[PDB]
Amino acid sequence: MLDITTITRQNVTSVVGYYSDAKDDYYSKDSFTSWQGTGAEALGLSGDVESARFKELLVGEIDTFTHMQRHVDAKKERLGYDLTFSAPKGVSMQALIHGDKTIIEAHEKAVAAAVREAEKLAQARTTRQGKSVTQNTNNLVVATFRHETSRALDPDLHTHAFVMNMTQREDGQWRALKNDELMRNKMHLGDVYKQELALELTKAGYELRYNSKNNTFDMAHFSDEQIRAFSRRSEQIEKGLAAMGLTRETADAQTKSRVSMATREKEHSREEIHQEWASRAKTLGIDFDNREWQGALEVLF
DNA sequence: CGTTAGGTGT
Ligand SMILES: [Mn+2]
Repeated sequence: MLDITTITRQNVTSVVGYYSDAKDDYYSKDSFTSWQGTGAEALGLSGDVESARFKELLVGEIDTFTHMQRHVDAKKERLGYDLTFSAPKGVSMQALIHGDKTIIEAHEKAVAAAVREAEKLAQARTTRQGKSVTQNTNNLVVATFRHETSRALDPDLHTHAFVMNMTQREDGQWRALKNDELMRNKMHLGDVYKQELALELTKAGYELRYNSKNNTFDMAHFSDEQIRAFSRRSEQIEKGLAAMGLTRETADAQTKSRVSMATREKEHSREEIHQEWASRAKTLGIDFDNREWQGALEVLF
């Protein structure tokens, strides 16, 4: 389950929360950031993501000697690509309300696996014989940010895998990515994440259910209504489209994406949110004690 | 500065 958002100088204010949104989270200190990608290795980046270096690379400052010029209108300058890997809602509820670190490890492994596959799609433009050509570079600079809450204050385990708009070419020059291949492969990269996550959840003893219509899975001990109760943003987007005389099918991803920000809302202690999750789960009659190594293995092969 | 397009909705 992957979403791709292009971060430009116009909408860069959507990143203000990469660090603050994780404070007092359940598993943020065991941390919530990591440098990934062979490109990051080349730049000597590893471990936790420091805000100083992140902001430098965001604007194209690779070092004091090298600054990229990715504009011709700087307002439309592309700074990176937010690759958001979200876990299934039921998976989030079990990991965050009941509490199972094993699910956090699976999500991080599935994200790391998905980032590695994405690297095989990195492309850049050179010039040969006066003509412009395209080459495969096989390196990306990725800073991941793991969050536990949605904009509607629901449990939503997801990681922002921020891909800088830079790739090192064969000649050593750092240049802007040719994103075409990455955009076309959104669903494939989500499948890599889903496949790894499902395999790890199965090894942990969770019964999963499969939806062949949209090629997704989730926990099998949650009803379609119990999951809906913790999916307020999806409801807000459906109500938003309904106001436009549209449904999730009649609407295009172009408009549906804008309904997310337009419906998006802008102070509550994390202690309050967590307790609210438990009580609500108790109101719905949810029993989280369901890691018992049972089920018919619906998401096996 | 176009291009992707599970709804859980980044
Ligand atoms: Mn987030």
